Amino acid sequence: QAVVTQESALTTSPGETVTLTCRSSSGAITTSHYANWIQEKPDHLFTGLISGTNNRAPGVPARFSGSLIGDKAALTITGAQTEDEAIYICALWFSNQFIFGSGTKVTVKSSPSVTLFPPSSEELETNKATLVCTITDFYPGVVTVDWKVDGTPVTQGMETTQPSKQSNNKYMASSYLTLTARAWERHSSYSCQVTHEGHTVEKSLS
Amino acid sequence: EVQLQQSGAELARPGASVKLSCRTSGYSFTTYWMQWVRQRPGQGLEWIAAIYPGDDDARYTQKFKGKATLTADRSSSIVYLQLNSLTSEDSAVYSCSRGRSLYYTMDYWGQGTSVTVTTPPSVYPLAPGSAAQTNSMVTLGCLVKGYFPEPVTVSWNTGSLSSGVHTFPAVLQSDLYTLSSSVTVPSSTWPSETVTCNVAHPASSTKVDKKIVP
Repeated sequence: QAVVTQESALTTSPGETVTLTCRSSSGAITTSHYANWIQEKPDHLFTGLISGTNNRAPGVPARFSGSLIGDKAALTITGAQTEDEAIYICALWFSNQFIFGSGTKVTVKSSPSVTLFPPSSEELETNKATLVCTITDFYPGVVTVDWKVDGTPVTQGMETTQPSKQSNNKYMASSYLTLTARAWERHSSYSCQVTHEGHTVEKSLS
Repeated sequence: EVQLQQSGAELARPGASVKLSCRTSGYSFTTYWMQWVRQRPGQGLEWIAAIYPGDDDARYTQKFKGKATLTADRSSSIVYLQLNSLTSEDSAVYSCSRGRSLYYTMDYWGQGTSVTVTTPPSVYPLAPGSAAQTNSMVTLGCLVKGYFPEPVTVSWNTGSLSSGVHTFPAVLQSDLYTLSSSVTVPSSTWPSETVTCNVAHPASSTKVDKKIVP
């Protein structure tokens, strides 16, 4: 068996022409490798693009062309529509089975809305208290959410999720600060801070 | 019209077996090959096996030879993947794709059925907090805390309320998940109307409808 390798991340602007390569540990990639290009979208959404090195799948916009470049394969996206942001995996046939590349996260604006919620009563009653800060409407989906109690940064307790792309080509995420019934009442304010593209946004509650 | 639909998420104890299914439609079941692949957590896809439904030609890899066993039901258009001797490292999302030849395969894929080799959630209603309405819209949320395994299915007003429902991605801490959901109701409607957040946990057979009150 061998090891297929792809560039971890390729960034591009809409309309640009980007080339995703793929190679093997076995050596040169010929036609008898029947390279397959699978596009993966959020939630394990797989879509076949190319197969047999350059055979476009049934119903895929011609801007997706497969080709062999030197000793590597190559998926070429000419005129990247924003919707081409996804992962691209190249699979190579190594007699009797396929061997998949790790994937290439191809990346082809807006400020966030913070939404704080104080702990529920039934939860405080259990000597616990979770503050929920929901971040909506940010693009690109890449934030750094920190917390602050009384103005003092908090470290242990915060749980922030991965940014999900809402259908609207915008993202959302949710951070949590798990405190005790005691601590919640113990402080003055609780601040949920999010940093996005150099500028910070913060919302608090008491 | 071409579609391969897979079974739902499964929870298997270690040392056990799972029989996933992948039903097909929109094409001749017995003229295309059925390949199965799996993707353990942070690992990248692994090829498991393949079967030609018409001939009942099942071809595996050395690795899964004895643990994976594909069978095809020509009458129902379903291909089954039996997996025995379940281990923790078997936990992954198993997917099925159809194919014709090395020149044409893996074009149409299933959705993937997640297997995990049981504690229901605790739902807490999240009332506005800041009673000073942000605008013509107010937002209620539902905290689905500490559950296992994935997943849960949050719904608002049993589906009546589908406009502006944001169910966020779960977080994990000490083998227990927690997730948030929200819905933005125009001021006027709440609390004049009753707003309920329904949460179902298939793996435990529990359902909880929490009336979210101020």
